[PDB]
Amino acid sequence: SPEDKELLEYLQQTKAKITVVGCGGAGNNTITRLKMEGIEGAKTVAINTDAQQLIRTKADKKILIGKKLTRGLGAGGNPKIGEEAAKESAEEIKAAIQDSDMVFITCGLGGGTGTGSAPVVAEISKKIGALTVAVVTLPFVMEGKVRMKNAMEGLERLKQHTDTLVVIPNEKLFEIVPNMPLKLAFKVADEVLINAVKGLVELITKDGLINVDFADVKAVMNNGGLAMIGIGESDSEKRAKEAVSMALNSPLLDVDIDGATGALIHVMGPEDLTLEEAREVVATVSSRLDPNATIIYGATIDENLENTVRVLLVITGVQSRIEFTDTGLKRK
Ligand SMILES: Nc1nc2c(ncn2[C@@H]2O[C@H](COP(=O)(O)OP(=O)(O)OP(=O)(O)O)[C@@H](O)[C@H]2O)c(=O)[nH]1
Repeated sequence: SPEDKELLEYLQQTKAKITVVGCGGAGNNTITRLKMEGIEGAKTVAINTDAQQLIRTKADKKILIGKKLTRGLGAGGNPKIGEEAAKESAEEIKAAIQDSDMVFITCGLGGGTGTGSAPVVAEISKKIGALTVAVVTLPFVMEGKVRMKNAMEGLERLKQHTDTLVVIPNEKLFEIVPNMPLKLAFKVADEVLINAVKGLVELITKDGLINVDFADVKAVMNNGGLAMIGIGESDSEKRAKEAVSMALNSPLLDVDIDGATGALIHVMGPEDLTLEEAREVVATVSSRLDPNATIIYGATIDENLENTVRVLLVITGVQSRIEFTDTGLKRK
C-alpha cells in the first residue's frame, strides 16, 4: 500500500542498518562475543566452512559455505578453497546483508576460509551499495612464513573491495603484552578485535555525549583506504590526557600518522565522563593528522567502567605510508 509504504520508509530511514559479518574460526569467534555481550544497532552474521565450529558459534544468522569443496571440515588454511566456497554460496550471503547501509567484515587473515571468503563478501557488500568496512588481523610470526604469505595476498584482494580497510598486526601485541604461548596470545588478540569492531560500530549506533551523524561517518569512511587501530586507557588523574597519548603510542598503529587524511575517535568511560575529557582526547589526535583531516568523534558511557576511560583510535588514509610485503607490512 502507498500510504503504508510511505510509513514503512520513514521507519527504515530513522536509523542505519549495520551488519557485522565474521568469516572463519577467527571471525566466528569474534561474532559470538559481540552477539552474547550484545552489539547495539548491528546485526551479526557468522559464515564458516567448518560446521563443527559454526555449531558452537552464537550469531543472529549462521551460514555454512562451500558445502561441496569442504565436507564441512575446514579449508585447511587453503585460501583458494575459502574463496571458492564463498562464491558457491555467494547468493545466500547476499541475502544475509541484502539491505545494509553499512557492513563490517571481520576475520583473522592467514587461514583458508577467512582469507578466502572475506574478500568475496566485501565485493557482495559493495555491489548492494553498502558502505563496506573490513577489520582483519595479521598472523603471529610463531605462525610461520606460509601463514603470513597468504595473509598478505588476502589483504591485497580485500583492498580492492573495501571503502576503508582496518588491519591489526597481531605481532605488535607482544610489544604491549609479555611473552606467551600461541594459545594465550590469541586471547589478547580476541580482546582487541572486540574492542575495535564493537568500538567502531557502537561509535555510530550508541548514544553518547556527542552527536555522530551517519552522513559524516559515511563520508569519512567512504575513502578510508587503509586504516590502523590504536588503543589506550587510563585510571590516573589525567586519565583523559593519558588514554589518548597511550593509544596514539599503541604499537598497533605501525605507521607514521603526520599526514592522516581521516580519523575515527571513540572515547568511552564511566558515568563521570565529561565533555572536556572527550574534547581533550579529540584535540590531541587532531593536531597529529593532516590539519584538514575529517574527524568523526563520539563519547559514550560504558555500562561497566568504574573509573577508567578507554579510547579507540582508527586512523584512516595511511595507505600512502605502508607497503604490503609477503612477510607483512613495511613502513614505507
Ligand atoms: N584472535 C584469534 N585469532 C585466531 C584464533 N585462531 C586462529 N586465529 C587467527 O586467525 C587466522 C585464521 O583463522 P582460523 O581460526 O584459522 O580460521 P579459518 O582460516 O577461517 O579456517 P581454515 O581455512 O580451515 O584454516 C590464524 O592464522 C590466526 O591468525 C583465535 O581463536 N583467536
